[PDB]
Amino acid sequence: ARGLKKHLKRLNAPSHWMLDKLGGAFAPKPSSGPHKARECLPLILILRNRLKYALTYREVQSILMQRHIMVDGKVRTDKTYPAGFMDIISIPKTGENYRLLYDTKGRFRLHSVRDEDAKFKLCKVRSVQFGQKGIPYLNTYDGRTIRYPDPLIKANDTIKLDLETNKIVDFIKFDVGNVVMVTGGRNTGRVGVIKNREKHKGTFETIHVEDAQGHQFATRLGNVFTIGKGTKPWVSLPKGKGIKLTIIEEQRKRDAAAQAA
Amino acid sequence: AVTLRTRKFMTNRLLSRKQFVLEVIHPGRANVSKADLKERLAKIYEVKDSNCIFVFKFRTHFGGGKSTGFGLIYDNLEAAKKFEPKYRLIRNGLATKVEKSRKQIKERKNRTK
Amino acid sequence: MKLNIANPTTGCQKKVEIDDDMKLRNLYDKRISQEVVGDLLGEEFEGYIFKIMGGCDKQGFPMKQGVLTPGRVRLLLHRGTSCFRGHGRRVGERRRKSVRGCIVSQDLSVINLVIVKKGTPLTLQRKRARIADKKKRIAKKKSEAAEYQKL
RNA sequence: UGAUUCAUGAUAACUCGACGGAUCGCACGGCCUUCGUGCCGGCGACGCAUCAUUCAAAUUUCUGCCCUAUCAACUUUCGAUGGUAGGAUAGGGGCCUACCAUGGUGGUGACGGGUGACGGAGAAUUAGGGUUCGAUUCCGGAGAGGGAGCCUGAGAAACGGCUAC
RNA sequence: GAAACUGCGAAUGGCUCAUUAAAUCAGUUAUAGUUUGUUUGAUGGUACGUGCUACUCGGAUAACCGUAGUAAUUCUAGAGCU
Ligand SMILES: [Mg+2]
Ligand SMILES: [Mg+2]
Ligand SMILES: [Mg+2]
Ligand SMILES: [Mg+2]
Ligand SMILES: [Mg+2]
Ligand SMILES: [Mg+2]
Ligand SMILES: [Mg+2]
Ligand SMILES: [Mg+2]
Ligand SMILES: [Mg+2]
Ligand SMILES: [Mg+2]
Repeated sequence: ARGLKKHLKRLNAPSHWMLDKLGGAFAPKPSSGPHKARECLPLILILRNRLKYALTYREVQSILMQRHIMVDGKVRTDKTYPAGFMDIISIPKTGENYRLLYDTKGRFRLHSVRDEDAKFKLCKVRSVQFGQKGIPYLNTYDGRTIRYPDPLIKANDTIKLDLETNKIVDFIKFDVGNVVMVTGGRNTGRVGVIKNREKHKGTFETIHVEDAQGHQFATRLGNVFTIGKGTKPWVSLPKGKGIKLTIIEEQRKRDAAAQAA
Repeated sequence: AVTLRTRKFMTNRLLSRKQFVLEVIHPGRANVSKADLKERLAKIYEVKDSNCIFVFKFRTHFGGGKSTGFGLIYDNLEAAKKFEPKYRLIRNGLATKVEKSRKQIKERKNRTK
Repeated sequence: MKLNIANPTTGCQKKVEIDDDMKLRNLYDKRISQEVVGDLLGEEFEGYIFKIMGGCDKQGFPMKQGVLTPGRVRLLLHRGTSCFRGHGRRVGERRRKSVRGCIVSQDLSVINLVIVKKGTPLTLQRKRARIADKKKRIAKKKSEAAEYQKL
């Protein structure tokens, strides 16, 4: 190709969008933004698909041009805007607030939060280093660059960021013994506790994690995102508290729930 | 005797209306016309104006005596004019239509000045 | 063979005809923008000094300055200049066009010549807004560099 | 950082510096110093430069491809393999130039030839193992009658752009 | 508000499978070997003043108006404005 591609064909769209294969030839093609477009959830799907607030393409545009939807504290009128993990979507007109979090099956879910727990987010640091005139600054994994961080915050750690003041308010030091929610691979959605980290010089670091219900698993460093200090997490969990289960467990769940109805 | 029975029904303040699935039952009838559906719906939802009501995508289930479709109740005439497509308003009688002819629709206008 | 006459100093223009040999000896073998004495064009032109610049020929090809040959050259010339004014033509586009040379000769049809000689509050608010932001940028600096300085 | 003369800072100079807002919308609304659109001051639009991010590309490592030996040597002066210094490029690199060395591939099939050969995801038949197919809607590549050269632009060697044959 | 200048886009999409057999391509790497309009976050002094808190405002072109050429074309020349 002689340049950038602007269409996303529906069969090539991410599998966790759950777009149906006969519903057209194209998919929304998330615009560039603070998330990598293969791990984001555009606003078209948040409004039209999940929340069923709109029935068509153009209805979503009619919603956005009216400045209702607010993403992480600012009003975003772009229709394919790449909202992502741990963002907040707010509709003040309905006074309703959602944190984007994973479910155990690896798909984004809009977990309702309160207005208290919507003025802040958590963000993992990509790196820390100096800038022009010796000023230190840190990178997040969603584009944000903060200058003059606490000189302790190192790479791969977590920070709490108030949306009002837009500065840090606390942080978690990435290390063994903290709760972490996996954001990639087959284990995405599963929360757990860091039990082991094994280094490998020249390759990816691997993390070994143990769920609260005992199930043990592992991932690589880039796919782990600490939530809280100690066993208690700092943010709300969705319908399942990040606990993966076998297919037989949910078969039992359906049939056992089929006797009360 | 026809009945009306709406489901999956939710009021949104973003587009200032309420959406629902109509599941009219008409034992003995062929099907319910959308105008009569409009009228009947007005007197369960008391709309003061039977022009903000829209119905579409009706199926008439195999075997008869049952029809489903989608229903929109607005709260203004203004909201229905901004939040509804033109052809739907034309169907409800709030607008008028035009046509096209594609040669010289732009082609020879390109080339004079 | 024909000549469009105009004067900007008043704003007039009209075209006239000549087919006399000796009437056009000092018309030929001379270039665009070259001053020509009106004495040869006739007795009706003394005091007038004519400035010849432009005027196409048969087939409607103009002249270009700098092609010193009464020929029909083929130049690859950029869009927007004289003799090529292509519209709907993709900035960066060039054409090889046919044009006649600068030196007036017999092969030309019509000459164009002229007559050298006849015989607020808003802006101020915007400016002070920009200034009031330039100041608070360094206000923010001295605030934010120092909160980190004492640590 | 697995790893850097790293990030980054100081210093001495340099450049005929791409740059560092002469722009546009509604809203009004505190208060006099000439009480003078008066001192202000907001919410936005567009635009300049740097870093990071995102959208990507370009090069790139390892392993893997059908038939043919009635195709056993092939490449190398003229770049073939490597070295040094350059030039060019967005950048690595014989990419190209100068000089120097004599290498490099090959019965584990090089080089050549055929392909009615774009590659893959896949398709048909399938006890198992297999055999054959894959122009075609998804991914990657390539082309726009055949070659070649370009301008514009962040991005094209573009063809519903240009120039030449 | 038409037209017109300015900006942007037209390098995506669509079609085809000719050339191409370590080539493309697939899984897997690398950039400490680079470019990246745009999105998003952060950021921005000194232009000369002998650095002692800023120092003035250009001409010219379309749309228009008008005289033409050529058999001809979003082929084209000259003049008056802004
Ligand atoms: Mg294409
Ligand atoms: Mg898009
Ligand atoms: Mg060398
Ligand atoms: Mg070199
Ligand atoms: Mg072929
Ligand atoms: Mg074929
Ligand atoms: Mg294709
Ligand atoms: Mg091409
Ligand atoms: Mg053909
Ligand atoms: Mg071409």
